Amino acid sequence: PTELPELLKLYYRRLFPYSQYYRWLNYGGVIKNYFQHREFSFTLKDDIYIRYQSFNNQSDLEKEMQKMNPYKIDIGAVYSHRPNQHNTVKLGAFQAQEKELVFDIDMTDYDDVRRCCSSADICPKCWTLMTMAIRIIDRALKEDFGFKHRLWVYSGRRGVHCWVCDESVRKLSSAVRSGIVEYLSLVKGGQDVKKKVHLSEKIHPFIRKSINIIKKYFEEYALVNQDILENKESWDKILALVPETIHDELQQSFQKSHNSLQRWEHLKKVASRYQNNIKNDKYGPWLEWEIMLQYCFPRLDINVSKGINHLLKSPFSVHPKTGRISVPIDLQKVDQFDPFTVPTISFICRELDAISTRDYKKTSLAPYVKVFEHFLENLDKSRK
Ligand SMILES: Nc1ncnc2c1ncn2[C@@H]1O[C@H](COP(=O)(O)OP(=O)(O)OP(=O)(O)O)[C@@H](O)[C@@H]1O
Ligand SMILES: [Mn+2]
Ligand SMILES: [Zn+2]
Repeated sequence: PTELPELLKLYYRRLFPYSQYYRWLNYGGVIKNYFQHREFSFTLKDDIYIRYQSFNNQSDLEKEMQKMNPYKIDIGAVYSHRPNQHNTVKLGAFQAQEKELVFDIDMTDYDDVRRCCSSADICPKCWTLMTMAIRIIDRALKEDFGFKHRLWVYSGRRGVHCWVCDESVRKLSSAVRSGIVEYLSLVKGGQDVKKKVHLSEKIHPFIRKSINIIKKYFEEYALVNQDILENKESWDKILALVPETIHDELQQSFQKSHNSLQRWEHLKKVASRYQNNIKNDKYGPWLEWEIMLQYCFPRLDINVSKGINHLLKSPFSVHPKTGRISVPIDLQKVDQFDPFTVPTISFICRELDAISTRDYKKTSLAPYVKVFEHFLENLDKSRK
């Protein structure tokens, strides 16, 4: 904590990838005042922050960042005027106009289905949730919606962010954004609700494909690492998600079995023989899927995404509570992403001057900048 000022000064002077950052938020300079009308919000010492900050170009941003040395950096929306001049504008005229479509996934939202961590804690046993969350959401954005430019970022403590930056996506309204969220959402209800997933008879392709993703991980994550069917205290939470008329049949089988794998197979067979609708003789795995979805499907903080003017932490900003750097995630190596090897600001400041040019390529931050650059090159191609 007390070390942050001098470390931040070195970080913002020799390590922050300014050229790549400007390339991103300038979007080729094709539109006028697109970067000049962008809100940045800097958090300083003592939880003090300033909103409606904007800059004229890359140089002006470098000088202001090296002058303020903010603990945290938030990106806002592109406004109708210079945010830093918003007080000169007549009331009602200053309006948010465009912003990337953003998603924020917090591991805390899985506390009800996590047996290893709680609150802002994370560990390798439960990080697979984020692995599934990236694969499920990113597929839907890419394949179902046609979005081509998606930057996934480690938030620095307990989850991940996604920046969808296609120029028409940046123009979407709040209504369409919330509609996209609704399309993507399946786990609904707070701690009040016991069963948070309910499927229809007809399965929409989105649901099928997400389930097929979860099936690739469910054994190692849920039945081994989490051991969701370890004892009665654990498998009673799953029995709370199925009808009561099959509790007894499962209770016995679980006690006769010895581990979660066997008990899960019993659950699948029993659930597939349960008769939902007495009119027809139709049976299926709806319950099986509802359980898997309730334990593995992305839980999206809905309000982050519907608001055009919502602030989100900038990539390559530091998390002031962990010292970690918000780094992009290599989509080609999503399963191998290890949040516990993400460098802290102290670590890369050490690597810079550690004896065995003086920039980020001399540290462990480089490969993450390469991920960011591949993202930027795809954007450049889309413009040509
Ligand atoms: N006080 C605040 N005012 C305005 N925006 C705020 C804010 N505190 C946070 N935000 C914005 O919400 C994003 C998500 O919050 P959180 O999930 O707690 O932080 P994070 O950046 O995702 O990092 P983690 O702790 O989740 O890993 C913030 O990024 C943004 O500032
Ligand atoms: Mn978050
Ligand atoms: Zn954990």
